[PDB]
Amino acid sequence: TVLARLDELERFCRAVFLAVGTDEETADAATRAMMHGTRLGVDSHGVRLLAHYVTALEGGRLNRRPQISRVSGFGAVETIDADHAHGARATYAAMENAMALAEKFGIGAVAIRNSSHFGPAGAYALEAARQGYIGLAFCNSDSFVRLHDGAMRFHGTNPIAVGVPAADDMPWLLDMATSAVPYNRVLLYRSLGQQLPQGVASDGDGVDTRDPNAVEMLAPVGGEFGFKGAALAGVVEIFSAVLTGMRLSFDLAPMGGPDFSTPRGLGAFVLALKPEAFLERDVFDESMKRYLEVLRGSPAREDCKVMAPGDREWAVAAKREREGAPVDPVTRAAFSELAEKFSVSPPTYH
Amino acid sequence: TVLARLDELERFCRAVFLAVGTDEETADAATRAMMHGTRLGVDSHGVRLLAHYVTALEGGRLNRRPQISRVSGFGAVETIDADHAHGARATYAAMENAMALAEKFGIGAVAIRNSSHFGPAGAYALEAARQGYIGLAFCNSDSFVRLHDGAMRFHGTNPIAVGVPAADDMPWLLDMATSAVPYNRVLLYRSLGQQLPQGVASDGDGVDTRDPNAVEMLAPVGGEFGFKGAALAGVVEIFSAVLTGMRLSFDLAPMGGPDFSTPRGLGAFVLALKPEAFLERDVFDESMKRYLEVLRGSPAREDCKVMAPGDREWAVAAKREREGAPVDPVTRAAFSELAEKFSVSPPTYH
Ligand SMILES: NC(=O)c1ccc[n+]([C@@H]2O[C@H](COP(=O)([O-])OP(=O)(O)OC[C@H]3O[C@@H](n4cnc5c(N)ncnc54)[C@H](O)[C@@H]3O)[C@@H](O)[C@H]2O)c1
Ligand SMILES: NC(=O)c1ccc[n+]([C@@H]2O[C@H](COP(=O)([O-])OP(=O)(O)OC[C@H]3O[C@@H](n4cnc5c(N)ncnc54)[C@H](O)[C@@H]3O)[C@@H](O)[C@H]2O)c1
Repeated sequence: TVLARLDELERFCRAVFLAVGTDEETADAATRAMMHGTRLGVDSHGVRLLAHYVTALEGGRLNRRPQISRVSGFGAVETIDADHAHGARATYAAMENAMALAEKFGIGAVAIRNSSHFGPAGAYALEAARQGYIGLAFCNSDSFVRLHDGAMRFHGTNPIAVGVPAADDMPWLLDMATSAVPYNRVLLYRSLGQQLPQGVASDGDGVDTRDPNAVEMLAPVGGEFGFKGAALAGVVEIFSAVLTGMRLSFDLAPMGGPDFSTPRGLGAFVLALKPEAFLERDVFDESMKRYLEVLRGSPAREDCKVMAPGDREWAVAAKREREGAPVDPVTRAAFSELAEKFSVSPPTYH
Repeated sequence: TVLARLDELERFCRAVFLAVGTDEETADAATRAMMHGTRLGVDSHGVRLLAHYVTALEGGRLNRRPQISRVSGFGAVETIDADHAHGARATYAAMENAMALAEKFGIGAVAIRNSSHFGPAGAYALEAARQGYIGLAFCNSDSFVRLHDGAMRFHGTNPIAVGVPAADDMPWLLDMATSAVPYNRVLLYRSLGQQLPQGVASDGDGVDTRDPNAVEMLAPVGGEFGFKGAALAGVVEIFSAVLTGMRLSFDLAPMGGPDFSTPRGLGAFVLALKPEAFLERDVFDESMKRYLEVLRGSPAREDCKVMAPGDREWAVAAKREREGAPVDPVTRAAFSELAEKFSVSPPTYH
C-alpha cells in the first residue's frame, strides 16, 4: 500500500477517460465525482470506480458522447434526458441547471432521465453548496435493501445528499445511503472474514445476521424503527423513479456484469435553494455559524466526539491535501495495466 | 374508556376555539390538524392537544386573530410571517400558497415565520397530496434529542412529512420524528412503569437506558448509525430555523409551561411539487400504482406484514370512520369541564 497525489490521480483518471474516446466534459465530470469520493474518504465511491466506468464505457453501457437535453420544463422545473450519459456528467449538468433556475425563481428542481451510476451523491450536493445554494440529490439503484420486516431485496441503497453553504469554512454536507450501511461493506467483511455490525443486514428469510456470507439483503436505517429508513428510501424512489419515468429499484438491471452493453436507464433528482430568496444572507450565515459552533461544542459521551455532517470528510480531505490519498497494492496494479493499455502515464507514488 | 364520532369531536374542538375568541379560520385550521391525528391514530398529536392550545391562547402565547403576511418572495418562493398564529393556521395557509406557487412554477417553497406548534406534520403534507401535489413539511422544537455520541438534548424531534398523491386510493404519507421515537413515549412508559425499547433514549451521560425515569434526552433514528438520524434532524433544522430566521432548537423556549404568554417564535418550512410539470400524470400514477402494488405484495418475515408509509394510518382511519375514535376517561373529563367553562355541547359518546 502507498500514497498518491490528488492531482496525480485526477489527471490520470481524466487521461484514461479521454483515451476511451470519451467527451471532454464527460471526462471532467466523471473524474470530479471520483476525486470527490477519494478526497473525502468515501473510497467506496472513489477512484477505484475507474475500472468499472471504463468497462461500462467500452461495453457500451455508458455513452462516451452524451447529448444532454431537456424534454420539457416550465417555471422552475424541467426534466433532462442525459442520453445514457455517465452519472456524474448527467447529474453535474442537471445541478448547474437547478442552480440557474434557483437564481431565477429562488428554487430549481430537475428530474434526470436515462442516466447511470453517479458515484457519491454528495458530489452534486456539495457543488451547489460551493456555489452558495442548498443542493439536494436523490437516486436509486438495483434492489439491495429490504423493507422493515421484509424478506426480499426491495429498494436500492437509495442515497440522500444535502449540501448547505457555510460561512468561512467548509459547507454542511450529508451524503448517506438509506440503508444502515452501504453494500460494499458486506463484501469487505466477507473478504476479511469478520462479522458485520448488528442490524445492518439480513439472510434470505428476512431475519438479521452478522455473518457476511449469509447476507442476502441490507437492512433499513433505524433498526427496530427501520420502517423510518425504509420510508426515506421511499421518498427518494418517488423523486428518482416515479417522478422521472425511469424504472423502480426492483425493475433496474444489475450494477455489475455480465452485461456492460445494455443501458440501465437510471433516474435521479436534483434540487437547489437560493438562501437570498428567503432571507438576508447575513442572517443566514450567522444562524448557520451559531448552529455549527454550538453543535461541535456540544457535550459528548465518554471519550467520544460530536460533529456535523461532513466534518469527518473535511478532516480526511485536509489530510489527503498534504499527505495524499492511500492506494492499496491491487488498485495500483489496475492503474498500471490501464496505463499500459491506453498509453497514459500512471500516477507517481510515495 | 369509550368511543366518539369524528364529527362530534370535530364540531366540539371548533366550538371551543371560537369560544376562546379565536378566528374562524384559526378554529378550522386547528381542528383539522387535531382531527388529522385522531383519525390517523397518531393520538399523541390528536384532540388531546386541545387542552394545551386553549391554554396557550388564553395565556396569550397563541394569537387568536393572526394576520398572516408575506414579508417577501420572488419566483416560486416566499417567506410568510404568521403573526404568532397557531401552528396549524400558519402552516395550512403556507401550504395553500406553496400549492398556488407550484401551479405556476412547478414547485412552491414557503418559509414560515413567527409560528407555533402545529401538531402532526403530516396534516399539511397530506393536504397537498389530496390536492394532487407532493408536499413536504419541516419544523423544529425545543431540544430533546442528542447528536450521535452526544451528552445533551440538542435537536428537537424535528419531524419530516412527505405526502404523495396515489391514484384510486389514499395518498402515500410519511410523518416521522427524526428521533427513533417521539418524546411523549417516555412519559407514557414512565406512567405505566415499563422500560423503553433499546436505543430510543439516553441518560444524562449520553449512554442509552431503557428506564423511562433515567431518560434525559431522546436518541436519533439509526442506533449505531444514529448519526444519519441526527444529520436528518439537521436538514430540517436548516429549513426550519436557519432559512426562516427563527430560533434553533436549543434557543427555543419550552413547549410546556409555566409561560403560556410569551410567544416562542417557531419556524417551519413548506414545499409543493406539481407532478404534471415533470411528466405525464398518466405515467406518474401507473408508476406509483405499480410501486405500491409490488411493495404491499413483497415477501415478509415470519408472521409479519410489509406496508408503505401511511398504510397503518389508513387502516385505523377507516376503523375510526365507522366505529369512532376512542376517548379515555381522563380526556373525556377534560372535555366536560371545557364544555362547562365555554358553554359548548360536549361530544356524544358510546
Ligand atoms: N451512486 C449510488 O447509486 C449510491 C448508492 C448508495 C450509496 N452511495 C454512496 O455511498 C457513500 C457512503 O454512504 P454511507 O451511508 O455508507 O455513509 P456513512 O454511513 O459512512 O455516513 C453518512 C453520513 O453520516 C455522517 N457521519 C458519520 N459518522 C458520524 C458521526 N460520528 N457524527 C456525525 N455524523 C457522522 C457522515 O458525514 C455522512 O454524511 C455515499 O457517498 C453515497 O453517496 C452511492
Ligand atoms: N409538531 C411538532 O413539533 C412535532 C414534533 C415531533 C413529532 N411530531 C409528530 O409526532 C407524530 C409521530 O411521529 P413518529 O415518528 O413517532 O411516528 P411513528 O414512528 O409511529 O411512524 C412514523 C412513520 O413510519 C411508518 N411506519 C410505522 N410502522 C411501520 C411499519 N410497520 N411498516 C412501514 N412503515 C411503518 C408510519 O406510517 C410513519 O409514517 C407525527 O405525526 C409527527 O408529526 C410533531
